[PDB]
Amino acid sequence: VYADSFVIRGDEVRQIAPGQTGKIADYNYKLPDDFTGCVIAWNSNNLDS
Amino acid sequence: RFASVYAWNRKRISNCVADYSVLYNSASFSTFKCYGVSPTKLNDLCFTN
Repeated sequence: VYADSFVIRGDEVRQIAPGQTGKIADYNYKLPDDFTGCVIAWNSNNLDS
Repeated sequence: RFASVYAWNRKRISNCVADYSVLYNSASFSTFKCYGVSPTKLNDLCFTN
């Protein structure tokens, strides 16, 4: 299990989930189609946005 | 100057070379869900009307 931690902008919250074609993470972080894991998103506005 | 919902202006794009790459590169469009064709492949297909 490889925990990956990082921060993106509020609007997206997509993580290229199945194969998402969004270009925010198309040049930053691509996640494979056969992804047997989990995706969790946390709000950071209160804790040093 | 687009018209009302029930009176959507219809424009027929004919006899020209299309540049969907420019449309994809623009960040103004929040939603770009392409149905029946992949948005990436739009730049190399040929169709009509």
